[PDB]
Amino acid sequence: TLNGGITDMLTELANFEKNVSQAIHKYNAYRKAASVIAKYPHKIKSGAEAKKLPGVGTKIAEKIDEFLATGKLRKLEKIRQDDTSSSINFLTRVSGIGPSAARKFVDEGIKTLEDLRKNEDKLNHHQRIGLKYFGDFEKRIPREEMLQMQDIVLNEVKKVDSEYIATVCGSFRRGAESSGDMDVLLTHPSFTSESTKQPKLLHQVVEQLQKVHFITDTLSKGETKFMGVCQLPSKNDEKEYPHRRIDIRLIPKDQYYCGVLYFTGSDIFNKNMRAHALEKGFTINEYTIRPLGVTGVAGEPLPVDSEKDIFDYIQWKYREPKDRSE
DNA sequence: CCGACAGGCGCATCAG
DNA sequence: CTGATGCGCC
DNA sequence: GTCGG
Ligand SMILES: Cc1cn([C@H]2C[C@H](O)[C@@H](COP(=O)(O)OP(=O)(O)OP(=O)(O)O)O2)c(=O)[nH]c1=O
Ligand SMILES: [Ca+2]
Ligand SMILES: [Ca+2]
Ligand SMILES: [Ca+2]
Ligand SMILES: [Ca+2]
Ligand SMILES: [Ca+2]
Repeated sequence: TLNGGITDMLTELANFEKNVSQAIHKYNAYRKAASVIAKYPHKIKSGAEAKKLPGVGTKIAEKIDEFLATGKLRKLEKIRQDDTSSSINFLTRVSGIGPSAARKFVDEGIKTLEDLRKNEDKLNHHQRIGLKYFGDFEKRIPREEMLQMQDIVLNEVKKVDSEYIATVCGSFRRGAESSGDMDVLLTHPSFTSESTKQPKLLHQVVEQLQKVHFITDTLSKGETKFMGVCQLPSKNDEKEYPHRRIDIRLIPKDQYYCGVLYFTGSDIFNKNMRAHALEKGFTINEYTIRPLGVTGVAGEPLPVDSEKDIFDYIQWKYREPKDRSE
């Protein structure tokens, strides 16, 4: 809210660049400026003042002056009138339609939800499901429901095997009062970086959640990652709960801390933290943190005993999950 | 002034 | 069929 | 679009 007009404008420009221009680095640079501006605890009074922040440059600062003097941005006002742009942006809101497929559909005359519904034969499976649940998936999930979903998944996981650990991550672990979707990190002692002693580890969890009707559809599913759809049970004479997006990630149990750091996010925080690690001569993924030698070649995995360890290597003070938001 | 911009899973498709 | 590439997603 | 070497 504090600089909400500025950060909205930048986010809309970041969406344009991603969805229409297909310029991912301009997308990320707009999101970086938005983010830095959103954490800045003063009402921004001029572009030159925003320019002082990291990630705000000449061009964003010029935009901020226009937005502050007039309350709008001519560049955006054009984009909002351009039918093609608006159509491509709209279509990418369906889960599974990205910038490329949206452009392709729009060239073929497919411009509306109505158009999508009467051409589902042209959609892959993921897209079919994102169309079927189009409105449900743009709804947020109150924490109260996240808590009941957590209770279902943890209990069903335990029925399959008491040694599974399932932790709910993303915005939920960051303490948010609502979440866009559910993210579940899964470990079992039989799957470590050194061996897989049991097959089907994730499949069995998925099967059990389909059996009790919690999971209702599958978008994609391999050996370590499941992306699908789930729904809380509703009681007599009640409206059904919306269908929700669910992601489950099986991580080797000895790499839990790298895994949970990745899966807690936010996405921007991970980009920032991983970019900072490179500046310090490390690389971080969801499995490990490793030094970067002269070559640019990644060395051997550093011992990691906690989340804070990872922060220590790159000389950052610990941030608790709830301070990793925005 | 200009490389580099986080890192990787699953899926669809293309060349051979 | 394998292996490489890019899309869409987290 | 931005920035540090
Ligand atoms: C989208 C995205 C997510 N992630 C990681 C960090 C996120 O917290 C988690 C992704 O799940 P998301 O559910 O996309 O993110 P979220 O839980 O933070 O936000 P929301 O409340 O809207 O659901 O995975 C990345 O590392 N990079 C990315 O680009
Ligand atoms: Ca700056
Ligand atoms: Ca989409
Ligand atoms: Ca989420
Ligand atoms: Ca998710
Ligand atoms: Ca139903």
